[PDB]
Amino acid sequence: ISSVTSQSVNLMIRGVVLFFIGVFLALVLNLLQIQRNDVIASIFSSAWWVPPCCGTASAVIGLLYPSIDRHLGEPHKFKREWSSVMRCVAVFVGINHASAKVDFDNNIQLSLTLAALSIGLWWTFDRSRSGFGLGVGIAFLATVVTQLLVYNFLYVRSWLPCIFFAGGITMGNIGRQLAMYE
Amino acid sequence: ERLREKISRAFYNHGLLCASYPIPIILFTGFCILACCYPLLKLVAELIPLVTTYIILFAYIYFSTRKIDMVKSKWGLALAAVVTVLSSLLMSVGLCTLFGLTPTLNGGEIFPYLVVVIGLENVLVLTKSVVSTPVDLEVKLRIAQGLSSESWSIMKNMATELGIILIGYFTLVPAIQEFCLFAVVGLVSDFFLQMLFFTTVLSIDIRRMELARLAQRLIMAGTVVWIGILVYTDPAGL
Ligand SMILES: C[C@H](CCCC(C)(C)O)[C@H]1CC[C@H]2[C@@H]3CC=C4C[C@@H](O)CC[C@]4(C)[C@H]3CC[C@]12C
Repeated sequence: ISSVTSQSVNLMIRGVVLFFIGVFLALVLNLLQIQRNDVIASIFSSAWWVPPCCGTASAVIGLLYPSIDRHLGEPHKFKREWSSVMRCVAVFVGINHASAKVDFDNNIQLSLTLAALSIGLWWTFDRSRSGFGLGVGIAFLATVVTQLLVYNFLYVRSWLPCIFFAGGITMGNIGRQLAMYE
Repeated sequence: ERLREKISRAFYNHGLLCASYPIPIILFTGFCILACCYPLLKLVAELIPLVTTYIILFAYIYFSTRKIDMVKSKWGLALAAVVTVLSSLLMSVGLCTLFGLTPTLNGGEIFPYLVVVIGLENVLVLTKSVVSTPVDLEVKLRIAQGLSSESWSIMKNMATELGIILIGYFTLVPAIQEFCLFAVVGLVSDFFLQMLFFTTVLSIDIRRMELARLAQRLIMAGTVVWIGILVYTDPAGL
């Protein structure tokens, strides 16, 4: 039974590490977007909702993409090499950065830019006819669940979705690559 | 159509040129890069993302070089690779100052995103193409064939990046207009200098490998240029 436990717990630790990375990432980007209004304490804001949601969504995304690939058909075979993944993360931060540190005359420019950008990204770091599907699904879902948790016209409705989608793609890539590890 | 063949043919001829004599090409590129830089010298919350970005960068480098390494190639290759991009980047900014530009942004923060965009694959691809070429009956014709074989992919990738960045420039926002310009110019510079310099240093490394010394001069010049670049960056964004 120890050998089967080895595989199961490899999956486990992989999801765990992904979780922690997602925590780190949400922390950082939130720190970024709030720069317009104890530095350690100043960083530790929004203590309740975000760390769990981002981390768990990341870890599930990661766990999920490879397993549906495997239980459906061929794995991926593309630039998906460590280098390209680091590249993806850096671009992800860059794009999340554009969200705040810049001002546009309208919303259409913002939304169109961001959509076309995530599009270019995808075509650049994964050309899967599938990735699109799950990315957009989870974008949809996180957007609507956020729209609901606010029952209790601004960036609130524009960059949330595209960044959700991009984070999904990035996480799924990291997961499929960490699986091709083993 | 047959265009590709023609390209390869002439491109292959250019390879025969690139390695016919290595030195003039170097001196030429060094002189040009310096004469393009000349004008540049005479004319907590906000932290953590920047530094972690620089971290991502360094590790990206270490990775694409560990993967880049191939047999009969020294480590310093990656150093030269670094130098390449850096020098190219500089050639851009200092040349932009020649026509009239408003340097609103801080180079110190941006430099990473530039690096990430132009990337380092467009040289490892050809190193792999050439090293695969046999190690018998040629040291020069070897790179000749290795280059002739990837011309099409090279130019296709370049044209795609051009399309991308042109679309970018077509977004009426100014910051990104400026950035797109910097990137397109760094791109063309990568193209030219990559060929003229990296091709020749690969030729001479393969010569010193088969026959068994330009990586010393390349390394030293690039280290001086990297110190200069670190200096030019540290004083503008602090
Ligand atoms: C990483 C992407 C491009 C690469 C993605 C793709 C798909 C084209 O390869 C670039 C495009 C726009 C860039 C931002 C433009 C302007 C700024 C403002 C500046 O103050 C800080 C950097 C930033 C946010 C750029 C970062 C890199 C971006 C996102």
